[PDB]
Amino acid sequence: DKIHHHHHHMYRIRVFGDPVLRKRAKPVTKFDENLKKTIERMIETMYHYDGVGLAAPQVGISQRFFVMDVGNGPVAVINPEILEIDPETEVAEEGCLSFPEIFVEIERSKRIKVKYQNTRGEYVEEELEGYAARVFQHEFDHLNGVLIIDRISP
Repeated sequence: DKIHHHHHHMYRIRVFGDPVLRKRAKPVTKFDENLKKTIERMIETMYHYDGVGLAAPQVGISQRFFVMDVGNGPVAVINPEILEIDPETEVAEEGCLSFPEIFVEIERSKRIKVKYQNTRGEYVEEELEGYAARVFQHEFDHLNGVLIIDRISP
């Protein structure tokens, strides 16, 4: 291609094939200004690519955090844990900024109980369902090196 737009400040999104997407992310331990700035860049990047979720590995950082926006504004999730998963599930089509133009159908629990920290290290615990629950699981999967293609529904 003969013309290009160089982006700065926001992150470059890693594409399937980059092994950082398969490496199990490590937990965040430092809750400082840098983590905050990173979260801001994560949100900038997510919105810029029109995504609803973006996990650290997708920007080359194998740490356990991601951001997401399921319609209520951006939520920063650090060191998440999925405490409970409803046995009831639902299948829907899911894409991924790291897989340009690939969409597959994936079964996800309808409701989950999660626990995570905010940028100040404080814990938050909450119940999520429907779309919110789906996006959370999808982004959570990234932290364990799991991608949508590992979950195609039969």
